[PDB]
Order: sequence, then C-alpha cells, then structure tokens
Amino acid sequence: DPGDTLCIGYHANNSTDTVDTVLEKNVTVTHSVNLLEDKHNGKLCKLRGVAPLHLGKCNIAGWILGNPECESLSTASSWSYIVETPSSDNGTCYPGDFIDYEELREQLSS
Amino acid sequence: GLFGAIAGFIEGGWTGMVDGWYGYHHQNEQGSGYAADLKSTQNAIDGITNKVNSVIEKMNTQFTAVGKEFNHLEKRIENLNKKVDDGFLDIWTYNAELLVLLENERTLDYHDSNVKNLYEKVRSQLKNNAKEIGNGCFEFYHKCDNTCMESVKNGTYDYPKYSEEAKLNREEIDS
Amino acid sequence: GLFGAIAGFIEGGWTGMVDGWYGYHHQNEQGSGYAADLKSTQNAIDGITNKVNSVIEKMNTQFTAVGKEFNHLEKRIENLNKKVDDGFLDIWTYNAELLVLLENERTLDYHDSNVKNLYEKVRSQLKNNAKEIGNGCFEFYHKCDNTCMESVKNGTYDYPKYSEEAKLNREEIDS
Amino acid sequence: GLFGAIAGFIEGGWTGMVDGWYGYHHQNEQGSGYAADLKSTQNAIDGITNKVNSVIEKMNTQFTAVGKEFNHLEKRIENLNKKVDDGFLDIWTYNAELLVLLENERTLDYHDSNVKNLYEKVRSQLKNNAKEIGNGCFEFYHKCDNTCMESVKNGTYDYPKYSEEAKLNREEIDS
Amino acid sequence: EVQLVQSGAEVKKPGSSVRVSCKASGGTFSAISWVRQAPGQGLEWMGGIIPVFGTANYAQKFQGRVTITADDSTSTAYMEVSSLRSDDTAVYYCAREETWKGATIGVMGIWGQGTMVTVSSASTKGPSVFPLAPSGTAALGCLVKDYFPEPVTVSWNSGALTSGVHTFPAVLQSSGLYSLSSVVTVPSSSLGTQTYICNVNHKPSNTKVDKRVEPKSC
Amino acid sequence: EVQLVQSGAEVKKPGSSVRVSCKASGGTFSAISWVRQAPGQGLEWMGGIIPVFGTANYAQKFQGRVTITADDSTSTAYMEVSSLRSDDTAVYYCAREETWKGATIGVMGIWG
Amino acid sequence: DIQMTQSPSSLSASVGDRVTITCRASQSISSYLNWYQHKPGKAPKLLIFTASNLQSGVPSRFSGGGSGTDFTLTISSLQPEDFATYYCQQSYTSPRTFGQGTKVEIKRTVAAPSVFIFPPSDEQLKSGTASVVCLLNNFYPREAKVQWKVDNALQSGNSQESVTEQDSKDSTYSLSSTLTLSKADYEKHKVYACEVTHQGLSSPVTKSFNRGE
Amino acid sequence: HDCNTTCQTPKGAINTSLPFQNIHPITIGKCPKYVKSTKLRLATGLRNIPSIA
Ligand SMILES: *[C@@H]1O[C@H](CO)[C@@H](O)[C@H](O)[C@H]1NC(C)=O
Ligand SMILES: *[C@@H]1O[C@H](CO)[C@@H](O)[C@H](O)[C@H]1NC(C)=O
Ligand SMILES: *[C@@H]1O[C@H](CO)[C@@H](O)[C@H](O)[C@H]1NC(C)=O
Ligand SMILES: *[C@@H]1O[C@H](CO)[C@@H](O)[C@H](O)[C@H]1NC(C)=O
Ligand SMILES: *[C@@H]1O[C@H](CO)[C@@H](O)[C@H](O)[C@H]1NC(C)=O
Ligand SMILES: *[C@@H]1O[C@H](CO)[C@@H](O)[C@H](O)[C@H]1NC(C)=O
Repeated sequence: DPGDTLCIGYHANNSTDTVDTVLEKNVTVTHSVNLLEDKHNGKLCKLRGVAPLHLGKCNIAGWILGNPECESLSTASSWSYIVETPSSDNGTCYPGDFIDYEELREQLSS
Repeated sequence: GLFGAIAGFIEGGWTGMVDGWYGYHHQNEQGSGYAADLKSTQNAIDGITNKVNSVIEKMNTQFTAVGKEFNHLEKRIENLNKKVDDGFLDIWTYNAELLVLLENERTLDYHDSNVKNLYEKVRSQLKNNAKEIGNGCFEFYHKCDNTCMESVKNGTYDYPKYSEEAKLNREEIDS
Repeated sequence: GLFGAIAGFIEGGWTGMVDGWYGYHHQNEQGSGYAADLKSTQNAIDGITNKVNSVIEKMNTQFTAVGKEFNHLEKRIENLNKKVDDGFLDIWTYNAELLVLLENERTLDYHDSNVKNLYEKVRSQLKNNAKEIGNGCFEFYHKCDNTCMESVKNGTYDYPKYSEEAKLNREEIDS
Repeated sequence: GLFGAIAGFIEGGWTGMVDGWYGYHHQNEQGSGYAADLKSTQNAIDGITNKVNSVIEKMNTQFTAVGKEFNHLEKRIENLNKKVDDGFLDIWTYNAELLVLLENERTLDYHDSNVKNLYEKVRSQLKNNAKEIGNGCFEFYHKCDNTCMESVKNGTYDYPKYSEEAKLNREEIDS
Repeated sequence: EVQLVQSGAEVKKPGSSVRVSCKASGGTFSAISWVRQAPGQGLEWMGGIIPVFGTANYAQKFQGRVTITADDSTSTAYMEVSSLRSDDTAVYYCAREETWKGATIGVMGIWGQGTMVTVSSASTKGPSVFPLAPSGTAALGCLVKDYFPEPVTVSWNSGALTSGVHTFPAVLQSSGLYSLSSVVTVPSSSLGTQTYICNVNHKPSNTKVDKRVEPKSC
Repeated sequence: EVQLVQSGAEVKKPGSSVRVSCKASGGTFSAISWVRQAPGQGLEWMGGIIPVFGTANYAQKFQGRVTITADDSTSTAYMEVSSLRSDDTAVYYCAREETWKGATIGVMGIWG
Repeated sequence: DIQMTQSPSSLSASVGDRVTITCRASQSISSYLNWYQHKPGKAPKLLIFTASNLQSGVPSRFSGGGSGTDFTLTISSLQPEDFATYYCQQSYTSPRTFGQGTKVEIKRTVAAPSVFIFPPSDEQLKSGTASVVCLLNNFYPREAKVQWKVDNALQSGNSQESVTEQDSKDSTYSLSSTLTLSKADYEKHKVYACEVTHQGLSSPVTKSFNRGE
Repeated sequence: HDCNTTCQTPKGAINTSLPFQNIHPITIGKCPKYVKSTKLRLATGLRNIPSIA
C-alpha cells in the first residue's frame, strides 16, 4: 500500500483558562465563558432613566421636615430611589421622636 | 475521558486545526494538512450555545429592592429579614457552584462523545479497505487522491469502487 | 446521540414495532416482521418510571396558608413578606426548568445507550457467523429458521452449531 | 449499565481482587491470580473523592441562630417566620434527595466507563495476537510469561515481537 | 425571545472609522452576523463571531477592515470598520442565529433594525425648496434639492393632504448632495379655493421649510 | 483549603499504646497518610486510609501494630500504635492528599 | 466560493397565484440554504432555513424544498403581505453568500402615464441654477424611456431618474426625471421637451414649454 | 453620575445579563442573584491538550 493515511483528532490552543469539574479541579479547556459578575462601574446611576433623590448633609427626616442644613425641591421632581450617605446627621435638629420614620422612608423611596 | 477518545486512544489534540473543534489530518501524494469536519463541529457548537443560553435565559427576574430599614426595637424582624437574605445566599451559592461543576463535566464528555462518533463514522465508511493503526488514524490499502479524501469528509466514500483494489493490496502486505 | 446509535448508525426508527421501545426486524424464508426485545424494553421502562416517580415523590409538602394580610403602616414587613414569596418563586422556577432540561437530555441518551447495548449483545452472540452491513443489521452466512431467530431473541444462539456451516459460506461469498 | 461493561459483557465482579476497583485475572504456566490496575484505579478514586469533596466543601455557612420568639399578638410575622423555615426545609430536602439520586447514577456509570476503557486499552495493545472470548477475557495465541503479563499491566506490550509467533498459531487453531 | 436594538444612524467622511452597537433586550449567547445592503444592491454577509468558539470569521472582501466583536455581560455586539470609503455608504444589519430548534448556527433568525451609514466629503447642508407651480386634473409639487445627509420629511398642508401624494426617493447628484421631489395631484377647481403648502423637514441641518405653491399666471 | 490540627505531644512507657488525632478545620474526604521522623533519621511513611475505598494500607514494618482510622462527620483522622517501644520515640505527622488538581492520591500535599 | 444564482430576476402576480422561485448554487451545499424576505425600509425576515422548517410565525403558505445545488421556494396562494424581495443564502461554508435578488410585483392592467412638466421657478432662477422636472404619474409597467429634447437637441448625462415604489391603492408607479442646467445654458435655449415612450402609450408623448412665457 | 442603568448597588451600578453576581447583596432593580462564589467558569471547549509529550 502507498501509505495514504487519514487521522481523526481534536482542536487545541494556548488558552490558560482553567475550569472546575465534579471529578477534577483545574482542568484546562480550549474555550470557556464566565457566568459570574464581579465588576461595578463605581457610580450611582439613573434607574429606569429617572435620577435618584440625593440628600447628602441630611437624612430623610431632615429633608422632609426642612432643616436649615437641607435643600428643598420647588419644581416638580421625580426619583427612582433615595441616596442617603452615612455622613448625614442634620435631621431632627430639635430632639424628639419621629413616628413611622422607616415606614415613611419606604413610601418616599420612589 | 468517559468515552475514551479525548485523552484516550487519541492521545493529543491538533493546534494545526484552527477552523473547528473536531476534524481530520490527511496525507497523500498531493500533500498533507489539517481540516475540520463542518458537520460535527457545528452540531456541537449549537448544543453548547443552547447549554449556555439555557442557564442564562431561564433566569428571569423583576424589579425588586432588597434593602429594608428597621429601628433598634425591631431586632426580631431584622433578624428575620437577615435570615431570609442569608438563606437565599446559601441556596444560590450551592446551586450555582454545583451547576457549574456538574455541567463542566458534562461538556467535556460531550466533546469526548463527538470525537468518538466521528472516528466510528469514518470507520463504518472504510470497513476493511483501511487498517486501524491507533491514535485515531487509518491507513488506506489503495491510493486516495484529493477527491477521494474529501469524499470521506463529504460522507460519500465508495467502498465497492476500491474494494477489489484494496483487497489485492490487503493480502500482500501481510506476506 | 451521545452513544451514536439513535439517529447514528441506526438512521431511523420503526413504526412497524408497536409492542416495545427497542426490538428487531427479522427476515428469513418463513417471512419477515417486527418484534420487540422484552428484556431490554422492560428494563428501560422501569428506569424511566423510577425517574418520574423520583421527581414527584421526593416532593412532600404539608398544610400551609401562603396568604398574609398587612395594613398600610406595615409596608416593610409586607415588602419582607413579598421578598420571601418572590425569592421562592425564582428559586423553584430556575430549578424546575433546569431539572427538566438536564433530565430530558439524560433520558434521550439513556435510550441511546440501550439501543447500542442491544446491538452489541447480538453482535457478541453471532461473532463471525454474521456480517455487519450497517443500519444495525446483520446478514447470516447460514440459514436461520424461526427457532434460530427467536433463539437470538431468547439469548441462546449456538455459535458452534452453525460455526462450520457459516465458515464454509464465509469463504465463498468473498471469491 | 450505561456502557454495557459492568453487569454487561463482564457478567460479574471478582472478590479475589481486593487491592483495587478494576484489574486483571491472569493465567499462564507460572500460575494464576488476581491483580488490580494501579493506573485506572487511582484515577477513579481521585474523581470520586473530588466528587465527595465538591458536594461538602461548596457548602459554607456562618454563625446563625434560627430561633425567633414572638408573642400572641404577632401571629402574622410568626406565620411569616414559619413560612420562611418551611420553605427552606422543602427546598433543601428536594435538592438533597435529587442530588444524591442523580449523582449515584453518575457514579455507577463512571465505574462502568472505566471498566470499558480498561478492556479497550488492553484490546488495542494485543490486536489480533489475542482472541476475544467474552466475559472481558483474552486468549493469547503465543506463550506469555510473567514478564509478558505485567508488560500488559505496565502498558508496554510488544505486538511485533510476538506477531509472527502468534500469526503462525492463528492459522492452525482454525483448521 | 430577546430583542435586538442597534445603534443610531451615523454619517462620516472617507478615511474615518465607525463602530455599530447591537444590544440585546435580555441575555443570550447566540452567534452574531452582520449583513450590509447597499442602495440598489443585494444583501451581503460581512462577518460573524461565535461566542462559545471565540474567533471572528469575516469575508474576503471585508477581511482587514472590519472587526466584529461582542461582550458577554451586556450581550451587546459591536461591528467596527476602518478606512471608510464612499463604497461603504449603505445600511448595516445585526442578526443572531436563533430558531425554535435553538442556536442553529448559519441562519440569521432574529434580525436588528438596520443602521444607515453615509460616507461622503460633503458636510451638513440644509435643503432648498423651490415651488413647482402648477400649469381634468392638475399636478403641483415642491423640489428639495442639494441637502446632506438623508433624509428629508415632506408633507402637505401639515399632513392634511395625503391622497395622491408622491414623495420621490432622493438622488445623489454629481456634487455628493441629495435631491428630492414631492408632488401631489389635485382637482383643477381647488387651485384657488384651497392654498397648497408643502412642509419639508430636514432635522440633520435643523431646517424646516414651508413653501407656498402659488399658481403660475402669465 | 482546610487546615490540619494534630493532637498534643504525649509521653508514655514501653508496652503501652497511643492514638493521635488529626482534626480538619473544615470538612473534607481527602485521603490520609501518617509519616514518622525519628531524631536524626529520615522520613518514613507509616500507613494510609482511603475514605472512599475503605481499607487501611500500612507498611510491612508497621503492619500489626499501627491502626490508622478516620471518622467522616468530624473529618478527623486517628493513628493508633500498640506495643510501644523505645524505637518509636519520634515525631509523627498527619497529611492529606490534596493539590490544585484535586484528590491527587499519593502526594502528601497539606501536612499537619 | 459559492455563487447563489436566483431565477427569475423579477416576477409579478395578482394575489392568490402559485409562486415558485428557484435558486441555483455553483457547488454542492447539501441542504444549507435559507430563504429570507426583505421589505422596503424594514428589516429582513427569515422564512425557510435548511430548505425546510418554516420559521415560527411564518404562515404555512410559504413552503420550501430541494437539496444539492437546485432549491425552490413556493407560496401556495399569494397575498398582499408577501409582496417583497426574496433572497436565498447558503451556510454550507464561509463566506455565507446570499442570492442576487428576486422581486415580486402585484400585477396590474397596462395604464398610460400622465405626463406633467415643470419649468424652473423664478425664485430658483435667481440662484443661478435651473431645474426642469418631468413627471410621470401612476403608470404601468415600470419600464419607460424619458428623453430630454432641448431645442430638439437630445441632452444626455444632464438628467437623473427617480422612481417611487408601487402604490398600495392602484398598484402603479411614478417617475421623476430632473434635467439640471445652469442659468447660462438654460437661457441659451427657448424650447424644452420631455418625450416619454411607454407601453401604455401607442406613440411617444411630448410635453414642451417655451422659455420666458 | 448621569448614565442610565437597570441595576444599582451601593458600591456602584452593574450593566450585565449574567444570572449571578458577588458585588453586593443589597440591590435595587432588575438584578442578578447574589452569591458567595469566587470563580464560576463554565467550560465551552474541550480539554486543551497541546502538550508535545
Ligand atoms: C466531495 O469531495 C470531492 C473532492 O473534491 C468533490 O469532487 C465532490 O464535489 C464533493 N462532494 C460534495 C462537495 O458534495
Ligand atoms: C427460543 O426460541 C425458540 C423459537 O421457537 C424456541 O424453540 C425455544 O423454546 C425458545 N426458548 C425459550 C422460549 O426459552
Ligand atoms: C513490566 O513488567 C515486567 C514484568 O516483570 C518487568 O520486567 C518490567 O520491569 C516492567 N516495566 C516496568 C515496571 O516499568
Ligand atoms: C419551540 O418552538 C415553539 C414554536 O413552535 C416555541 O413556542 C418555543 O419557544 C420553542 N422552544 C424554545 C425553547 O424556544
Ligand atoms: C486551582 O488552582 C488554583 C491555583 O493555581 C487555586 O487557587 C484553586 O483553588 C484550585 N482549584 C480548586 C478547586 O481548589
Ligand atoms: C435614560 O433614558 C431616557 C429614556 O427616556 C433618556 O431620556 C435619558 O436621556 C437617558 N439618560 C442617560 C442616557 O443618561
């Protein structure tokens, strides 16, 4: 016979991707996909296109009451969620108890 | 390998084949080179893509705010709220880890099955006109030109056409 | 197919066989017809039924009222209650969808394995007394009556009995 | 068996082999005995141990007190708390039962594949120098001493060395 | 199901480069193919990418210029072509291999919405409208000439007159600018009874024109 | 990762017996091997146990005296040797077959 | 590479008729041919892939078949909706080539064009450029010849032709021929003619005007 | 900042279609599930064996 051989084989590359299986850990594969999200843009954004409501120097109690260390919205405003930094202190400047604070915060969230 | 083809009787892969996952290395007087089996490669890509799509698309969610705010006299519901979040975290983590672990094993065996099937498909086409020589390789007892080569890749090899040519060569190599 | 039998080297199924999942088509002087392998068919039905029973019976529940009623000043626990219901809905939906998707793949391969095993069981019984001709078919080199036919279905084929009869016929067909 | 080796063409196991899961029974003039294939046995133990470790180690928990105390006027949150506990109980029970059921099936097939691969590895080494006689057994056409025996266990059998010795014996047994 | 939303139309000059977006409504890993149709010509597949096999297969004509890429997390496909030339002035489409069977590589399946790309040395030029005064039935119309780029929106009497209205396709003249003609047939009696005004709008140049098509009298 | 914490040092007289503990920080089913080093001498593997294959493989020198065992729930390994003699005065180590590949039987991997 | 050749290049029917479009390949593509329908101003739609397997949402009237090198797409009864251009694309090997194109038209009785002419406006003449517009409204068939006769001298290269798509009400076409000349060459002549030769007209129809009147 | 998003976390928004995330367990909007997993790599190709020996 004049040689004339034919071979069956599979593909290989230089990829260093390693995956974990039930029977063996760190198996190198030619191609793989990542199912986990671990990166964030590091900025609070506009959910549903509507910008959030930012308070800053005040908590929700300060802004809703009108503490002199807080701003107010004169025009018709809208928001998708509320941002309240932990540095916010200027809320109920006069000491006292604000009833249903957590309930009102949730109702004012959007 | 579960089917014994990948890392089995085919010891290693081919870096010279870049156009597909599974394919062939041919050799004749016209030369030699690597080619990928279009039929088996595309049918494996579709299954893997469906596998990836199935994992992702079946997860459908809605708008939801996880955050809950409680005061210092609402510890029990706060602990109840935390118990809900932690329980969901453990359930999702365990399922996600095991899903990848089990499906990664399935995917590798899926490639193993496809390689084994492709070898057997060629084996059924050639029958005794070729000699198995290991490493997933066949030696032809008759001359096979470029038209004859791709005819195996086509899936249209003519066994009776070279049956008598190969049979005469079969009984002379073995003394 | 994972094992390459269903939709593989056996290209198509038989509608003439209605008494079982896997079986045979015989041909001799007494006639021809379809018959189902009782042993392999029943052993596959039991596995599938156990598979269906396992999915259903392992789900055991108790009496429970999902409905919870809250007032307008209990939004947070109401949101907490909704968060519990929605989380359970997403978890159950994803597991149920993936369970069917993965088990449906397993079931089809299970039928593929059984078809492949049945062919190999017949192959081991006949050895060189029969010629593989593709499509999961065997050609006998010796005459095989109805008793000889079902003897293969029984699993009690006598290779030495027709060994010399088939060997003489083997060396004359091939010139 | 999915691969048809365990409880398939190898009808039964060997209690005389206690040093491993898969192995060999040899027979020659020097005697007979059982030996375990070190390579295939260890590679199966590692996979099973990884399988057991994967199920256990991926479950990582933290300090948590399940107990919650409510009064007689907190029935709804108490029912909400109970609904959380019962929902977690049903989810974990169903996943745990199905995980064992599916993985137990996978483990048995994994042993089936390994037995089948070991037989085919020996088959590829011997080629026509040995005759398949069923039950996963080979008969040598040439004398095979202890060095020749373990050379198959080594994986270093010399086919050309006994090719002419076995070929002469091959054409005389068959008349 | 998933829906494909391509990027907006963009106009550039020869020698530049452009990248086209293709966002998925949900998340999928189906293959990506980009197809171009030139004005008056047939479809032409440009290239493709397999998310699970990596790589990026292109055509012989486009190999070297085009660069088809996709991102997994956003499920967004990108098609970039460099060394832009007037030959590539066409509309580009984004498709994903998907049918009821599944991934079904090879078939375009779900398509996008198209993306008009215009390459020419001409800059943004406002349209000029000249009234085609009318002479059974009579025909009067407006002439939108020498504008860039496409398109111009032409109506009649602020959309009051629609039947018999024929707005002709734009024509690329020898100057690299577009010219358009809009006509409508009305009964000869209403020539003086009803005044006819055409409303040509070309937002790329922020030009909106209302021309009074007065009858011509000798 | 899992961490191995062996039992404390113990001193006895010839003829007695001793069992050594090997607690895992987490839970694992990796194989167990115990190795002894005598003062001024080299290392010496004593025996091993495969949690998934059962059994307990020892060495020729130690077969009969040593008894290596492990418990699954606590993931704790135990090495007991009887008929203590002055020749066994040494330091004993507990190791688990584990690398980045996985179970990797044969290699000591993590030590005590 | 593969050369997809669609036959016929163009066709026409009158709703409810049986339609058959043939697509030929240079080499053998087995059964990797797919049919697509393209509408003016709308995204292309897949109808038949792998020579069979009607896409979800496509009505059963669209039926495809064939293998090897010759393929065929059939529509049982033609409707108003499926009046569009059809393309056959191969996917057997890269590059994936489409067909040349096969347009479908709603059949209509032969209708003579209504020819109108528009001289350049006095407002436009102030800009130094002149545009003479010839209009053909609601005619059939599409094919027509427009000749510009400037002082009985045939102007060539100075005119451009624009044709609208078929109207959905009467199934007719409209044509616009714009012969552009500068104000200098426009006033060099006094007579401008638009000779239209069309099937619906027994003889060519010429509409002319005299400059300055 | 002034860019749209479909999911928001205190550490920052995410624009992803993957079904899992590990940035922050407290989210607002259409968001993936939160897991403790560190590496979830799903193999799509076959075992890479380019080794010459
Ligand atoms: C099969 O391959 C040979 C090799 O050139 C060719 O002659 C023949 O056309 C091929 N058949 C196809 C492509 O269907
Ligand atoms: C095997 O089949 C033959 C066919 O008739 C019959 O003679 C024999 O009894 C069968 N053996 C059984 C049924 O055990
Ligand atoms: C193979 O087995 C034979 C049997 O004794 C022996 O001579 C030879 O050394 C072995 N090869 C090894 C152990 O590598
Ligand atoms: C299967 O096809 C049907 C239409 O025939 C469609 O509704 C369904 O979504 C398809 N399956 C999948 C998983 O898309
Ligand atoms: C794989 O190896 C890496 C180090 O190369 C390690 O970080 C990782 O934990 C290993 N995989 C497993 C499952 O232990
Ligand atoms: C968000 O989307 C809205 C759509 O209504 C759009 O008006 C707004 O400009 C977008 N914000 C961006 C892109 O920052």
